[PDB]
Amino acid sequence: TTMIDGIRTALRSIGEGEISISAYDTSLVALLKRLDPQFPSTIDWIVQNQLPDGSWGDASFFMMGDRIMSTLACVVALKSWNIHTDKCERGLLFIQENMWLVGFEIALPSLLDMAKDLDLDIPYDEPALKAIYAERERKLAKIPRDVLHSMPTTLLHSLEGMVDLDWEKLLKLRCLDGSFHCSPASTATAFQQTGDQKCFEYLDGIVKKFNGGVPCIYPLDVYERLWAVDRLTRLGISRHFTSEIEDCLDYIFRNWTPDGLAHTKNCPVKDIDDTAMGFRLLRLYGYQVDPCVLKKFEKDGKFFCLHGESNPSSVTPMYNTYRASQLKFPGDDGVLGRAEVFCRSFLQDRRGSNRMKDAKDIPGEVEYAMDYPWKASLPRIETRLYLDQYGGSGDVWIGKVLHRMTLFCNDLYLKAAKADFSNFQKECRVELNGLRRWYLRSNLEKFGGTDPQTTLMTSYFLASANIFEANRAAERLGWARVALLADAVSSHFRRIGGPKNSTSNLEELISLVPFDDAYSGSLREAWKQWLMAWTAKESSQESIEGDTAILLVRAIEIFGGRHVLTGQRPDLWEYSQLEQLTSSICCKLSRRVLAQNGESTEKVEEIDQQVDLEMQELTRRVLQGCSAINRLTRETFLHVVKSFCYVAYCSPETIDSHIDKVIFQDVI
Amino acid sequence: TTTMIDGIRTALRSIGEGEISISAYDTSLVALLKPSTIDWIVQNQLPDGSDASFFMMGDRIMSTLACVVALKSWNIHTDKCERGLLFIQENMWDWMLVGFEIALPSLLDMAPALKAIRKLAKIPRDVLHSMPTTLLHSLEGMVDLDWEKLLKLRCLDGSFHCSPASTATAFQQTGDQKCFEYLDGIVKKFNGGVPCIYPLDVYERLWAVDRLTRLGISRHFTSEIEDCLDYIFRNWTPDGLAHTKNCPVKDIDDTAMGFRLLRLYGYQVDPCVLKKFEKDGKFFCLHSSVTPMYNTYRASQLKFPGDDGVLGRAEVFCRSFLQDRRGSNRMKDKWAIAKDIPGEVEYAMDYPWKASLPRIETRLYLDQYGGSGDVWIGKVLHRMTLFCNDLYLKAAKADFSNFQKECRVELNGLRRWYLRSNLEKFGGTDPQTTLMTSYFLASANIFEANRAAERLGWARVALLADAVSSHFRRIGGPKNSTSNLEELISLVPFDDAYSGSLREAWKQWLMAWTAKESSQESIEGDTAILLVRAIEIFGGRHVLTGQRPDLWEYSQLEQLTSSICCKLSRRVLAQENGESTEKVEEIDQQVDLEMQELTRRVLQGCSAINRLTRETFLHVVKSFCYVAYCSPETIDSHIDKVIFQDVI
Repeated sequence: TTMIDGIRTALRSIGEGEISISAYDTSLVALLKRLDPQFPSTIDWIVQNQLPDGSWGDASFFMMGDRIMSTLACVVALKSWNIHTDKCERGLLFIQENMWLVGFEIALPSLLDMAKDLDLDIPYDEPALKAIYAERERKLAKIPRDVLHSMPTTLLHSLEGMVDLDWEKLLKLRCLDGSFHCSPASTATAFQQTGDQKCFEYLDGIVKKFNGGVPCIYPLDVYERLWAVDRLTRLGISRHFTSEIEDCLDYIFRNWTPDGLAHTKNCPVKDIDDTAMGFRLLRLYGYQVDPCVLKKFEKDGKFFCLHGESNPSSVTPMYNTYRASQLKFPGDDGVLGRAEVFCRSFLQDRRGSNRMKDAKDIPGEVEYAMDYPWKASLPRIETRLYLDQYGGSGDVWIGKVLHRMTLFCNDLYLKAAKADFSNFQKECRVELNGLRRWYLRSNLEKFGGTDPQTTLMTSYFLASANIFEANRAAERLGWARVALLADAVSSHFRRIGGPKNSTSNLEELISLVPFDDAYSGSLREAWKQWLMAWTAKESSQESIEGDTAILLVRAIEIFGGRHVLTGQRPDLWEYSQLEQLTSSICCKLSRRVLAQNGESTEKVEEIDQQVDLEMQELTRRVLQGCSAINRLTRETFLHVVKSFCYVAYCSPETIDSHIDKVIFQDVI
Repeated sequence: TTTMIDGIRTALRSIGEGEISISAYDTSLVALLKPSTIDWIVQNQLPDGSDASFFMMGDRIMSTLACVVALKSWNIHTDKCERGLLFIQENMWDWMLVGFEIALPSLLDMAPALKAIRKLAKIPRDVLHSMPTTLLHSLEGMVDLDWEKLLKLRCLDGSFHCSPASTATAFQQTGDQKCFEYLDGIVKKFNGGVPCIYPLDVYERLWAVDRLTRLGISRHFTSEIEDCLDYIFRNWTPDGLAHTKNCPVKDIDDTAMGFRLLRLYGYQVDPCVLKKFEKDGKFFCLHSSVTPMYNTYRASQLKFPGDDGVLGRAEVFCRSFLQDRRGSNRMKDKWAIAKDIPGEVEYAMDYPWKASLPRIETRLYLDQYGGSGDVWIGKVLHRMTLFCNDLYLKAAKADFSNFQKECRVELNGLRRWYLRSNLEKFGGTDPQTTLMTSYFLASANIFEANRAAERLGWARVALLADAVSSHFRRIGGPKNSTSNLEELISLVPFDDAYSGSLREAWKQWLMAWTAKESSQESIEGDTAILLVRAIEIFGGRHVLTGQRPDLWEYSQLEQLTSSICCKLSRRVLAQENGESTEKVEEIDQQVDLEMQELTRRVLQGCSAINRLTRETFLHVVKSFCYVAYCSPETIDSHIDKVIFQDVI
């Protein structure tokens, strides 16, 4: 409990960003001379963050580009100000011996050229040096200088290595805070070249905000929120921070642009990674968002990361787009349709290859996203897996320096999640152990599977994988119980021929569900209808699965005790229409599992193609958080259907390997 | 409409010392003393010169003559003075007034049918001056009147037994300023003029409540009534109640009314206050007429098993007084004179508490309440404007009509419900009366507008029980049950609240058949439990879990109702097989016992079980009792007269 409050106070205090200080950008800001050093606290930061091998940068992850480039950039500060020559050469040793990332081949050449303007014994004569110094010109050539001055671009992030540019038409391109694409390095060098006080103002605040020392990117108010939400959400503890999450999710909605989302509010250049993350979470949490904001990253069928700079697209952004395409609504622009296909192909061509590199388990995160589309993504399934995939402090981010995200790439995030999940597994085992008794002492295993522990186990598991909450135990057990009766009864009819020869008064049977003073009567009425559905759908070809599901949501709605006001006309329609979809969607599923007869891949792929279709209009009506039906009622429909889909799209082998991994393979 | 209710309501809210009519006689005795009483006497004097619409021989004279010994003795407006002096000079010739043979011959003295008026010689002087007595009410015509020890006998108001008449002459003989204080107050309080007795704060209250309750409209004034019923509890004395708080001499008429109503509204009251009025096995009025014995008798019906025996003797005695007078026109009252005096008594004497249904009692009473017609016998004819009202009847006959109208509509809902549900296939041969009778019992008790859920649910649920029970008789028992009978309750309309526990209660009632079969015990006990359980589901009342004696007191109410109804369904069975009235009435007294203990637990107005829950127990059983103690011919007379004989 203390931990939840820990994450809460961290989220309530959300802001510009929790980022690690970058050694390179801090010393490059140290290089700015008094307006009459200008930030002696940049230097005061520098002296202390020296690693024992005499080097700099990220300590916990050793990277060549990072330890070298961060180390020397601190050196070019200490010696060019002729102070602390003790550590200055002590780290000059590190550079010499280990001489054998973003903007690396642009900021490093201007940093050696800057190393020449001082004296510093460093192997410039490196065979590795010529290969990346050649790419200096291999890129400064494909960049059109007259285009770098016309529209804000990703290049403006590396102006320390840029030579002889028109600042008259460049200051027109900065971010809203005055920064040059949010690099303090690019703004320091832009200030050495022009004294724009709004371009200074970005810099001083960044050092004031950190009491010395400055990161490699700022601010990142959007990226951080979006990703902190997705992370808490996947970890299953999102329910604890509902006001805080909906607090900053609002912020993302406020700053939605028709051109997409950037990593910060005040960056005019947008990227697909942030837009897809934003689009998914905004739609997932019930906001009105239009996916057409994506066609800004489509150029002739292909999907890049920036609007124009057709760079090679990385792996993580395509994952995040693929996920956003999974919340496809039928009324949406086709761009989301095209996006799904492209991103699936991108990640499939790469799945069978270790070319999944960009974080702890990025292939596992991706296998899931591809093997379990939305219709079959049960939140506890994803969450159990995600505990074994979330990197914690292990995740590192590739910027100008190696940097880390304090707020959402946290170790407290895991300790909290694995706690809340263990208590779920504990509450789950006691839950079913109580269920097993209930099943047996009812002469109820005589009906059902030829191994009723298996028909019980999956029937309880589905309900708990979806309605997993602490207190919602009333509903969960109700779902499991009613499910078992329905399975039992369907089994009895299947090997007897129908209610035609129902010798018994099997209406009763609900009295196997314990009497609640508010629950029992209405549950009798719903169960009566499921029976009445059998005798009518009996001597025909329509399946009953549609009505089995419809009964379920009816009970789950009786437990948990919310009713649908029926005087209001649109309240009636939205409910009555949700039932139609669930009745229709589960009936089509039961037709696919019959064609798996077992022949015609062409025919099965037709049924799948249209179930996905009807699922979209359901997913729309369930998430559309303005609809006149209670969000919990809407979730109840989504829960039942997803579980039905889950079952219909999964081998019994895969299904209980999940059961073992979520309920029994204890975390912590 | 409701307009009358608010009118009657504010009348109760502004209750106080009393709203009474002025007596001309007591008003004139202030002529002997002066200041506006004569200003009133002249102003109001009737066209033939002289009470009012009830002309009575005994006192039309002094209503008039005291106007003269006032007018001529101060000699003003002698024009009207003789305009009635002609009237008296001509009409000079068991229905008599109080203090007459002492207050009239002394009224003669200031100036042949009268020649008869020796009675003031049966009075003991030594007791008249030692302890207060009712003689202090009429002291104006007395010789040998030693005042030193009489002021020791006055009321707290300063009055002599609360009569201004005995108080004026007591002032000519002593200028006592605390006795003036009473007289001064009374004439200020009526802005001229004075009644023949004052104040009446207790009597007026006790009686205004009794009237609104019997008229069935008490429910409208629950806050209004318990406001002035509190006043009675506050002024309860261990020696009884007088007609005012500040009268040290107590009477049974007030004490019985106070005791009955107080215990009735759940106040804790002890009946031993009566034995102050038992004198050698007999029950006089002071420490006897008919109307007070009635008011006693009813008070005696609220006997709890723990009470002083004085209620035991009270019931037995007063029954004898009203029977020996039953077939006789000796139902005349010497205190008052009233519209339907035997009807009030006939009922109260034929139907005890166990069978006293509120809607029946209310219906009969609407035709018995005299309104302005009733007049009360004191020194003069006087009336109670507030409590002997004509508006009381107009309003009461009103919402009772609203009840008959609302009853008739539900009946059609029940008939349709009954017919379209195939339940007439059994339930005797003539279910149209099996229906009517069952709806009546529910409506005779739970008659409110807004309690309609319960009323219909009761009747519906009872109807099923008759249906199954008759069917069980016709086939030989639950031994051989051919059918699925749990499913009949789905014939009751399906509420999301009711119909789940309503099934459970019904399932349980059936189980009583299969366990109480193979036995001799009857099932009426469980049918009665079955009803009340249903009525509680419809009314949506639960028992607070945790408080232990709530559970206990509930479980005991079920015990008592089960016992009473089992015992009940044997008096009506052994009196089928005519087993001698002495043998059957051995059970009849033994039912009276458990009924008391139930009536205790219902009116024990403080246990943590809801008042409505307890009333539900009284309601079901009272209705079970009614059937057992009523000829079926009588019951149809009630139903026709309660629902179908439209008032107004």
